[PDB]
Amino acid sequence: MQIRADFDSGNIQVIDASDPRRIRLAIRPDLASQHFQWFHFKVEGMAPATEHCFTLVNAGQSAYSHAWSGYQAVASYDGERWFRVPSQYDADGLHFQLEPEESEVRFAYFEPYSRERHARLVERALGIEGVERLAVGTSVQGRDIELLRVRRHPDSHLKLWVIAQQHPGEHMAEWFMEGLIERLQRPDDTEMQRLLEKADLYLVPNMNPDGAFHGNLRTNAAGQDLNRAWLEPSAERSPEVWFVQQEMKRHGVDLFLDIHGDEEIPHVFAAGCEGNPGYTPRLERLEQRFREELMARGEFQIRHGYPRSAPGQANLALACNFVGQTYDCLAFTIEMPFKDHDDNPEPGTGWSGARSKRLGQDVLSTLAVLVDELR
Ligand SMILES: [Zn+2]
Repeated sequence: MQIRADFDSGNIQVIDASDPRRIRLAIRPDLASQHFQWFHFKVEGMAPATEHCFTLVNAGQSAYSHAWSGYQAVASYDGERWFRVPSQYDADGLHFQLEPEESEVRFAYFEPYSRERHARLVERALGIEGVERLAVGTSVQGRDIELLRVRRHPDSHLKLWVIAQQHPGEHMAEWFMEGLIERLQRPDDTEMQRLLEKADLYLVPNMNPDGAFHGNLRTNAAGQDLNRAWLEPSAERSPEVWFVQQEMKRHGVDLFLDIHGDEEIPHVFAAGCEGNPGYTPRLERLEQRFREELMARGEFQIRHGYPRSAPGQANLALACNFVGQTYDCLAFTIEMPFKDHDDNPEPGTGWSGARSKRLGQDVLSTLAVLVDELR
């Protein structure tokens, strides 16, 4: 048996794989930061009719170690069909078991979104009516940060922004973007016709290509948490954010959605700008409308989430808060679970790429309903 992670988004350190009943592995810290939680590795040469038992020995020292409870690892024999495996968490770490039907299998913290798939997503987007690559930024390591614009009418007046995966380990984020973009291929989509008559979409499928490729969880190549870099961005340390901010200054913003994934909470939720000094009655109302409409259409709830910010106590270094206040627009962080969306249990897969894609499509329906109220 051999274990490796020498591929896009791979992350693992092999401790000892000599005994199938006691496979010991360790998660690797981010390129330039102590954070870690995301893991992705491949196993080959496994013996048939043999139970294999894995342990991520340093799970207890991960960035969000409390989030391991209730979490089931994801696996795949072909890289296309992903399924959850029996998992437990204790002082020795995260454990999971599988009696593989095949000699090779891969495991990951979430269904991975490769940079190769990303290129295909962009390729597909550019083949869609009204879609153009408006601008392209460059990451610390030279990778592209495409900003796509969906514009089908020269007289639209609203700019709706959606960016994803600032935190590289939250792969559900780009899956959400794939679903959103793929919906644009539909003929006779009445809701989208209405939306695009009044608005243009500004999309960034992946905000941290370096981190994703390298299997990071939280930071870009330089070790910066991009979602804490908005108040003081740097063309050198956080070029990904510097880029988006420059483009926002050029075009304007009337709506902002920052797509993320949360390790702990087993529910899809959205966090707003209630702590912003600029949190006006207008924005408070729009936040209610957004949640009300999305809850009626997609896998989304309003009971569970992050503790709200006291009036005026928001951290303006976070994208949602920064963009919302700078542009006086409706702004949310959309958070999808690494576990399952417990309101609609599907244990075999837990939250998945497919469900992330669907949420992207349901969010589009929600935007179509609110477009007349954004300004
Ligand atoms: Zn995040």
